[PDB]
Amino acid sequence: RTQPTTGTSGGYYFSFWTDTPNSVTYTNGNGGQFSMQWSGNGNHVGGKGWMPGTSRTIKYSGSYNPNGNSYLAVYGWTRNPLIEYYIVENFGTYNPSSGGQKKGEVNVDGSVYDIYVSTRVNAPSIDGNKTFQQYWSVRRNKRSSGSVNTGAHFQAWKNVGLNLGTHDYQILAVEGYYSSGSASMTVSQ
Ligand SMILES: CO[C@@H]1OC[C@@H](O)[C@H](O)[C@H]1O
Repeated sequence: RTQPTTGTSGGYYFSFWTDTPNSVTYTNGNGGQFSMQWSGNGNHVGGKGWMPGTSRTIKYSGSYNPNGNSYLAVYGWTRNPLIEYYIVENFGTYNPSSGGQKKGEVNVDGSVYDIYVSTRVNAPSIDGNKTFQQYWSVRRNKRSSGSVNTGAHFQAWKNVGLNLGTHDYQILAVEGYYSSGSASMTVSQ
């Protein structure tokens, strides 16, 4: 019953979703810039990227400041099979991959990522209420700027048996869940 405000801005595809519009302010800037700012109640996920996504190298920079449940990550979806994937570059409080079965590890882009897999039952997705899997690559050394070899993560996932379907959208997402925080992030290739 909540569908995301999608579109184009600065030569990039953008997606911004929230169940509490008054708790969060999402703003598109020139180029690949976007700024999100939130506090209090609500679930907010916003960002800029590509549609569809692929095995590309995603450069990004800017400031990211969390206070509670929040993450800065390369975030996207695939179909057949339906899969939500994360390349968590940064996060606050709470490790978003908590409760995720660890499938392995991978060393890429100046750090080591832990690989997890979890399952969401009867949860909101790009195809509405469905049961789907989530792939996780969590960066041990958090950062707010750098580059992400998504293809490398996809390969490392494919090794441990976490295969993907045909890609939907692929954005640099800032997320906040019943917390406060703010980020000004510019994306690039
Ligand atoms: C948090 O998951 C959200 O759930 C609904 C989908 O429409 C959005 O794309 C996705 O971000």
